[PDB]
Amino acid sequence: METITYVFIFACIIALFFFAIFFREPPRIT
Amino acid sequence: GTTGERPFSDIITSVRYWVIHSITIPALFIAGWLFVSTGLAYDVFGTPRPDSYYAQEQRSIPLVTDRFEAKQQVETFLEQLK
Amino acid sequence: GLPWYRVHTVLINDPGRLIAAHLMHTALVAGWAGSMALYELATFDPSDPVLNPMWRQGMFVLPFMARLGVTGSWSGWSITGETGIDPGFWSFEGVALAHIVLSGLLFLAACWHWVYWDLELFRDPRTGEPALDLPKMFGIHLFLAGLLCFGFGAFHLTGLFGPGMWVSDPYGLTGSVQPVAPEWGPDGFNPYNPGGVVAHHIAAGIVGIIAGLFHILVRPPQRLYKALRMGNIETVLSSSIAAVFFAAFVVAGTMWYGSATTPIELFGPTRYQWDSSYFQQEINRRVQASLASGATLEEAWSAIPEKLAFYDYIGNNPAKGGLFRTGPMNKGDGIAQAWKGHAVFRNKEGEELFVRRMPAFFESFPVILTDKNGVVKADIPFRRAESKYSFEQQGVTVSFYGGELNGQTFTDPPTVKSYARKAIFGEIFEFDTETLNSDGIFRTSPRGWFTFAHAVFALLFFFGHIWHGARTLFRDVFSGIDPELSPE
Amino acid sequence: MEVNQLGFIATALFVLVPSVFLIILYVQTESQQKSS
Amino acid sequence: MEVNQLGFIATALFVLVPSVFLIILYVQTESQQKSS
Amino acid sequence: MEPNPNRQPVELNRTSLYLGLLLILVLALLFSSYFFN
Amino acid sequence: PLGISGTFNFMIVFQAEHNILMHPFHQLGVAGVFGGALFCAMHGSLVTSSLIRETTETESANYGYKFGQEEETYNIVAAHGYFGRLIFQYASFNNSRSLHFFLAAWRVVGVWFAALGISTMAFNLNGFNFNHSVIDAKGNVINTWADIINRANLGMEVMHERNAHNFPLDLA
Amino acid sequence: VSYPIFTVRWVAVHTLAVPTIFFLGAIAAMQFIQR
Amino acid sequence: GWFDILDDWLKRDRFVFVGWSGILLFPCAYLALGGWLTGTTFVTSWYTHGLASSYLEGCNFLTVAVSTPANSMGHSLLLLWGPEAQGDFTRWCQLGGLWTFIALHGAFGLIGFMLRQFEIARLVGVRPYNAIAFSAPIAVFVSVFLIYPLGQSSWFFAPSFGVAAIFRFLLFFQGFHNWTLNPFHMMGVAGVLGGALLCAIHGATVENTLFQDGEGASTFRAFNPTQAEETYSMVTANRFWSQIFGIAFSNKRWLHFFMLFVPVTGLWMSAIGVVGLALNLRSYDFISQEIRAAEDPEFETFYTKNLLLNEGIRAWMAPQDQPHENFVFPEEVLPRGNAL
Amino acid sequence: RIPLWIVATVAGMGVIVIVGLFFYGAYAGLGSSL
Amino acid sequence: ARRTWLGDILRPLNSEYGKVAPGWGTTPLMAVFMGLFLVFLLIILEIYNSTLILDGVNVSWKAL
Amino acid sequence: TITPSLKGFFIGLLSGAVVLGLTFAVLIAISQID
Ligand SMILES: CCCCCCCCCCCCCCCCCC(=O)OC[C@H](CO[C@@H]1O[C@H](CO[C@H]2O[C@H](CO)[C@H](O)[C@H](O)[C@H]2O)[C@H](O)[C@H](O)[C@H]1O)OC(=O)CCCCCCCCCCCCCCCCC
Ligand code: CLA
Ligand code: CLA
Ligand code: CLA
Ligand code: CLA
Ligand SMILES: C=Cc1c(C)c2cc3nc(c4c5[nH]c(cc6nc(cc1[nH]2)C(C)=C6CC)c(C)c5C(=O)[C@@H]4C(=O)OC)[C@@H](CCC(=O)OC/C=C(\C)CCC[C@@H](C)CCC[C@@H](C)CCCC(C)C)[C@H]3C
Ligand SMILES: CCCCCCCCCCCCCCCC(=O)O[C@H](COC(=O)CCCCCCCCCCCC)CO[C@@H]1O[C@@H](CO)[C@H](O)[C@H](O)[C@@H]1O
Ligand SMILES: CCCCCCCCCCCCCCCC(=O)O[C@H](COC(=O)CCCCCCCCCCCC)CO[C@@H]1O[C@@H](CO)[C@H](O)[C@H](O)[C@@H]1O
Ligand SMILES: CC(C)=CCC/C(C)=C/CC/C(C)=C/CC/C(C)=C/CC/C(C)=C\CC/C(C)=C\CC/C(C)=C/CC1=CC(=O)C(C)=C(C)C1=O
Ligand SMILES: CC1=C(/C=C/C(C)=C\C=C/C(C)=C/C=C/C=C(C)/C=C\C=C(C)\C=C\C2=C(C)CCCC2(C)C)C(C)(C)CCC1
Ligand SMILES: CC1=C(\C=C/C(C)=C\C=C/C(C)=C/C=C/C=C(C)/C=C/C=C(C)/C=C/C2=C(C)CCCC2(C)C)C(C)(C)CCC1
Ligand SMILES: [Fe+2]
Repeated sequence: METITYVFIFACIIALFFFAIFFREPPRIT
Repeated sequence: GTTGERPFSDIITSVRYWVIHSITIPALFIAGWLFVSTGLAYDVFGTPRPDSYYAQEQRSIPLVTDRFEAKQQVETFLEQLK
Repeated sequence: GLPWYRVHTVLINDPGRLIAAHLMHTALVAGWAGSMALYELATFDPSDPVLNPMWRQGMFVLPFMARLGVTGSWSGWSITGETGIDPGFWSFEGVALAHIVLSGLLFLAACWHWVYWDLELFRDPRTGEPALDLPKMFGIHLFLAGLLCFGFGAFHLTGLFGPGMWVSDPYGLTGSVQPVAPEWGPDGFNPYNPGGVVAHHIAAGIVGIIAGLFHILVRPPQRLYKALRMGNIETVLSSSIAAVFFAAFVVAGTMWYGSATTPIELFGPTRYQWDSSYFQQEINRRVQASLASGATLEEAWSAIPEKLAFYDYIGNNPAKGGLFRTGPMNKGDGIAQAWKGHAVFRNKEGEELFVRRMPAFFESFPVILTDKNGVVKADIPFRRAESKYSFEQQGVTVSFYGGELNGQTFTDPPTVKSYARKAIFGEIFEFDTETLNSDGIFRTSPRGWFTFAHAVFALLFFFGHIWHGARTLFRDVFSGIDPELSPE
Repeated sequence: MEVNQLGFIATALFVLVPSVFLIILYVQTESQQKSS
Repeated sequence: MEVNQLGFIATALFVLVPSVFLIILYVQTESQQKSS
Repeated sequence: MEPNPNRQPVELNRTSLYLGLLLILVLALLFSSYFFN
Repeated sequence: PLGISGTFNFMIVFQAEHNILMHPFHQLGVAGVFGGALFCAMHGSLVTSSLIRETTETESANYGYKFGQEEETYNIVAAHGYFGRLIFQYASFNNSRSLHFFLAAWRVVGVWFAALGISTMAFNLNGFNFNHSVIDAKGNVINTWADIINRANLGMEVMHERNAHNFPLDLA
Repeated sequence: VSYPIFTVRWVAVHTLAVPTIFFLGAIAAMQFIQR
Repeated sequence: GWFDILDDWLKRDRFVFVGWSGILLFPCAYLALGGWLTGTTFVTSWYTHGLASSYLEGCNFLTVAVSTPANSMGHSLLLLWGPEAQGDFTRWCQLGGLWTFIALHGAFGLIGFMLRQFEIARLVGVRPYNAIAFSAPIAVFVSVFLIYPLGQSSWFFAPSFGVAAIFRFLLFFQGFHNWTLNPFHMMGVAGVLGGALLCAIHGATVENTLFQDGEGASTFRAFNPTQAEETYSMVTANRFWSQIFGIAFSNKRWLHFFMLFVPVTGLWMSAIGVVGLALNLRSYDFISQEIRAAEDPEFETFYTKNLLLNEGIRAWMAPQDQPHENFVFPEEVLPRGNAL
Repeated sequence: RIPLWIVATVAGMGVIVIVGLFFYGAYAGLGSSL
Repeated sequence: ARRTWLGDILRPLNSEYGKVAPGWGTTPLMAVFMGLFLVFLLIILEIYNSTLILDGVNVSWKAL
Repeated sequence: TITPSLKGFFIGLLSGAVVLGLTFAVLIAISQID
């Protein structure tokens, strides 16, 4: 049980890596 | 920024610096030395000298027992103590 | 695009909506009081003020209802252990049913000061804008404080108008809430001296009233009002967070070390009470009097009072706990059911021995029985192959005086050992662990938590102090550095 | 494994409560353009 | 009272998860005017 | 029932949110263990 | 060992077998790390402290800047002009290139020594050792504040890996 | 020009330079206290 | 005027700034440096730890330390002229004292110095923020030199003001508080350590994305002290890590700011953590394990395997570290594995 | 007046000589182990 | 704006925003209570700390 | 009542007043010479 809680965090975080890198707000050269 | 207090290179390279100092610097170097040599530094700061850390026979440590009548303790230890 | 920390700034000016704010953090706190108050009340067990006084049960908020005076619940019981005498409406339930209605209305006065946010009073005449006079505003509120501080000082605690305040002394404890007489003599400063309290409030009240008037009348030097940028409310915040946090650290002190503002029985016995065998030495005196007074060593200890042995149990020494050791001292050693008896360990030669106690710092610890003079006559070996002082090879043994064990003795190397290891904790006891299902590890007393509370809290607030003070004074540079450069 | 009982509501709520805040504040802003 | 163990994470999450949705969708809309 | 001026909007951008989340998801990941005792 | 509590282990053991803490290298290590962690807050402090103009109080001061700016956002002169002053004036940096550089090398150099520290004791050139190194006349021994270090060290030596150690000397 | 010898700057630089050599001498002295 | 003359004077430039602050910074701060120094060179620390703490006694740099008051005093400020010492600068120098001194005088040096950071800051038209960041140490030094000790038994168990004497401060925690395994301390290293990288990187990351705007092999001079001109292409930046690490520090106000945070923050998390240790509230615990540690004599995690090291650190040092307890541990009682 | 380098090296050797003394001093010095 | 019952009853007290006494004025007498205060705390702290002694004034749980 | 300890304090106060006092006086002095 609690070890899923560990693995759930561990995972949803790897996906916070997904978005923050690929759907991150881009650098606008102006 | 605008800076104007008496320059350094000036005096470290100054003729007077070396002449006032040459004589006085080692006066401190020497002064400290004497402070150690007389052996006053010890009495100055209670700091025991190798010759007298433990009494002769005893093997225990002269530890301060009560914060209020501590002055006594020290003595009574430094006392029996050589 | 206004970031969140900046979102609560909204007001700053417009004291109207702000009143409704404080009008809330105020209706939100009050609530929490009645709240957990009910809670703790939904769990405190009165059954025994002897081995199950609040502080073990993990009581945090109910401990106060006693200081001030609420000793009982509408259910015919008290914290002293009284009978037949039941308080008026103002009994635990009340105190709660109380703050419950309070916050409840303040929530309304609350949602009022919002819609009705723009009032004359919040509008300065000569100025075409919303401004709040502080240099006086402050002194006003002050006047009320002291007025109250004194109103309390002399009108409550002194017993003149109301109940005293929780007090007792180092025996029993036989605490209770009785009226206190302000004693202004020098010992009114012995933090411990209770009287020393009623004297302070009655006394500081005076000093407050006067000050209020003074600050309601006198006006602040243009040399200060320019420095302390008064007028810009932002400054009153750093000007307060400062005191608040200090107010903390003091409550953090009074709490940990002893003080009559935090009793012995309404809060976990002080960790220092066990540092120095306070409880065993103040005991030996009585069991010695009783002894050298023509009594069986048995009649001797059976003489010593329950509650008191208990105090001499490291298991209440606040330190032993753990930062995450989640609960009330009870799911620890368990529920103290009774005192077994003092365990004096005899040698095989007949010599008396002592279990060299466990100093607050160690969770682990090897039992050692030292001859009455610090010498070592017994231990529980680890190598065990080169053991020279084992219980078995030195025929250790245990007898018992007082408690429930009383007049009994145990000889078998196992139990004798055991009894010792549990003696390293102070006075052995009998804990029902099953009911709550304890774990076998210690927890810390309210006193313990409370301290660690107004701890990290106060240690942080000074950071607010440093932060707002700095954002109070430099509200100028706050925006940018000023495009202009080079001079200096 | 004998563990604390609030492990779930503790650890969990710890995640979802503050997180939900940020979530709100974002889509509350990314919707200024009515987009989102 | 011997009750089910997920009572909290069950009943609770049941409240806060869907609720948080509606919460989002509202302030996401009440912020079209940038107000909120 | 007259509008108060101080009604400034609120701000948390596409990124700040990623950090805010990385901030929690982590402690959560850290303390979880101690929250289980 | 790859894991959280594992490191702690690898560590406490080490101290015991290498007195690493008393090792001149690790020092220069904890040196920079502590430094960098102090400089990282220093250089980050100043910049934001002489940030410059571009905002209201409602707006986020941080917004005052666009990716690909041509001129830096901070007012370096008004920064050194401050920090320099705050004790000595000349122990300060006007040479942004030098400063940002100092930040690089400090952490990166100490860390190296450190990396070497382990790699040094890797072949047993452990930290210093002054046990019984301070004595009086009769020879009665006066404990050095390092003898405690070492005391707490034995407590470690003894336990680590109980059962295997089938001999007097932890020669590995 | 003519900048004084008793400078703010100097009082400090001194409180240090005097002891230091006083100490350094004290220490170089100890270097031999055998027995 | 009369005030402003004092102001006017002490306030303007003159190299080594001296301000409204200096009045408490300089004096306290000085004594403090001295306070520690004198001890290491001449003062002994024997009458408190039976341990030699001075060059004069023979100690070395890594040995010398300015003791800490015997467990007989407790938290008494141990005053030079107080009941305990009675202005007897040799006994007062003997009962340790210098400690409370160094520590208290010191405690101000910080208060004082931070102020100075404000004073000079409000005078130069900058954001104090530096002064804020400086809480980072005050909190530490407060908790770790006053709070923790104040929470325990005596000034004794408080830091040591030593080189090695301070290392003892570590182990002793690991061994008794098992600090190493305390969340709060963790962020404490998460910030220092995490920040150091942040420092070493911004420093170098900057150096390399430097516009050749000088001539030759000395990009150290080619920089303009005079005016605004981004010396490091912020553009050659993001498009670098964005592709090498996946992320881009696009902006410099935040970058050069987030660097302020990292440390200062962790430090606090440390100061909190230790506050815990003050009231022995520590993270040694970890029930879930230990409860199952009872049975299953064959299940073993590092936690336990580690926790055991601690248990040794106690049994061996306590007797000599905590002398005032006259601990006595017979040959047998000491925990050891099969072999040594 | 007096050349700057000449003051540095002689000032330096002192640190290198005094410091050197200190290392010897740790071998026969009280703090030796004999 | 929008005055009312109290809104008028309390208008004076909030009126004099900038009302500030001229110069340094009262200050001195502040600084006199100020330092006069310190010694209070210090004298308390020191009685408490156990550095300041008095009679019938030995700080302990004993105190009746 | 003038306990050796109490007297200890007054003594302390006086030394305190002395160091602050001496300090400000010299300070108003040098500030005045400008
Ligand atoms: C975060 C922002 C930071 C801002 C930084 C600003 C820096 C400015 C620093 C200025 C103040 C620092 C110097 C203060 C020194 C005070 C001396 C002291 O300690 O005074 C010494 C005494 C201590 O008395 C103790 O008493 C103990 C037991 O005695 C008592 O109990 C005994 C039984 O055990 C007996 O009954 C005895 O009669 C009775 O007196 C022992 O004897 C101890 O040895 C002894 O130290 O305290 C007292 O009386 C005085 C009352 C204590 C007030 C404490 C205020 C805040 C600090 C304390 C918090 C500690 C708890 C922290 C919890 C976690 C987080 C806070
Ligand atoms: C105001 C201060 C305060 C103090 C001193 C206490 C003290 C206590 N409470 Mg309590 N409580 C409080 C406020 C307080 N409470 C509030 C505001 C609530 C409502 C939410 C409660 C609700 C509550 C319940 C339901 C119970 C208690 C109980 C208790 C007692 C058991 C100890 C415990 O549970 O702590 C646990 C200690 C810890 C969990 C330590 C670590 C926990 C946190 C602080 C660590 C992480 C903090 C933070 C999130 C870190 C992140 C920082 C960020 C920068 C990343 C103890 C006397 C128990 C009791 O005795 O009977 C009911 C109990 O059952 N309390
Ligand atoms: C608690 C109630 C109280 C409050 C809040 C105030 C507030 C004020 N009074 Mg005041 N006053 C009071 C009671 C109070 N007074 C009493 C009872 C009297 C005697 C009748 C006076 C007599 C008085 C006079 C004559 C004057 C004031 C003035 C003032 C104002 C000066 C501004 C200021 O505070 O900056 C001062 C801020 C500080 C001094 C902060 C520094 C404190 C820190 C730095 C201490 C150091 C901390 C350190 C670590 C702790 C050391 C302790 C340790 C040894 C244990 C301020 C509004 C002045 C004024 O302008 O009135 C409008 C003024 O002239 N007061
Ligand atoms: C003592 C009462 C008090 C009051 C009335 C205020 C009021 C204010 N502070 Mg503030 N502050 C305080 C204490 C206080 N502070 C202390 C003690 C510190 C240091 C520890 C600070 C450090 C601080 C900073 C750095 C800033 C402020 C700012 C502000 C202003 C807007 C910030 C804001 O509301 O964020 C909105 C708050 C939130 C969005 C809440 C989220 C933050 C955490 C995670 C919430 C946790 C609390 C909650 C879960 C339960 C509370 C329990 C309680 C016991 C703490 C506002 C005027 C801001 C400002 O005005 O600019 C200078 C700002 O930047 N404060
Ligand atoms: C941690 C150190 C520290 C730092 C860096 C600051 C910094 C600041 N404080 Mg402050 N403050 C502190 C601690 C600190 N404070 C403490 C512990 C308190 C007790 C509440 C306060 C109470 C306070 C108030 C009421 C105010 C400030 C304010 C300020 C700001 C303006 C400067 C000032 O007020 O005078 C700095 C004051 C001092 C440096 C105190 C001097 C130290 C004492 C007087 C020396 C005597 C101690 C004694 C000799 C020691 C003997 C030891 C003995 C007990 C054994 C500034 C940012 C002002 C502000 O920000 O509003 C805009 C303000 O109004 N502070
Ligand atoms: C590794 C330990 C460490 C050291 C020793 C250290 C040293 C210093 N930090 C400073 C600054 C800072 N540190 C800062 C953040 C941090 N600093 C950190 C860690 C350290 N910082 C970490 C925790 C954070 C990371 C951000 C901020 C950003 C600053 C400042 O900007 C400031 C600076 O500008 O530096 C250049 C300098 C301020 C000088 C001063 O206030 O003197 C004046 C007054 C003093 C110091 C008198 C104090 C007297 C007290 C402390 C007595 C203590 C005596 C003992 C401790 C000595 C014992 C010696 C041992 C061998 C036992 C310098 C003293
Ligand atoms: C083991 C996992 C559990 C623990 C978590 C792991 C810790 C990871 C450390 C990263 C934290 C630092 C944040 C970066 C600063 C920043 O870039 O901050 C923003 C978000 O970027 C981010 O971070 C995005 C977060 C995801 C990056 C991690 C991806 C991992 C894959 C890497 C593989 C490389 C081969 C990016 O821009 C920021 O926000 C911008 C506005 O959109 C501003 O303009 C500034 O540029 C500001 O820096
Ligand atoms: C390469 C430099 C570049 C930057 C990094 C350099 C790192 C150098 C580290 C060296 C530090 C320790 C020196 C070796 C110790 C030693 O051996 O000297 C001892 C005292 O030392 C000392 O007194 C150490 C001196 C440090 C004091 C610094 C105080 C700060 C204020 C200075 C203000 C100046 C205006 C004296 O000997 C000791 O005491 C003797 C008794 O006389 C014993 O016999 C032993 O020898 C014992 O070791
Ligand atoms: C077990 C587990 C998961 C965690 C352990 C416990 C944890 C995670 C604790 C964390 C909790 C907290 C708050 C710790 C302290 C807070 C804090 C900010 C610590 C600092 C470490 C941290 C959070 C992040 C590290 C940031 C880092 C190392 C790199 C990111 C910044 C970076 C990429 C710099 C290089 C860089 C430089 C540059 O100049 C330019 C232009 C660009 C584009 C760059 O990328
Ligand atoms: C205590 C006291 C005091 C004062 C004091 C003092 C005066 C002190 C001192 C002093 C000092 C002030 C000391 C110190 C210093 C210094 C020194 C003496 C140093 C050192 C050393 C060394 C050895 C070094 C080395 C080096 C360096 C320098 C760096 C680089 C490296 C080398 C190695 C080169 C008071 C009044 C408060 C009170 C009474 C007592
Ligand atoms: C019918 C009605 C009513 C209602 C209701 C009420 C009254 C209530 C409520 C309630 C309440 C009164 C609430 C609440 C509370 C609580 C709070 C407010 C809080 C909480 C908690 C918190 C806030 C927290 C804290 C924390 C956490 C979260 C965890 C950890 C620890 C800490 C501390 C951090 C009344 C009665 C008014 C009357 C009128 C009408
Ligand atoms: Fe930078």
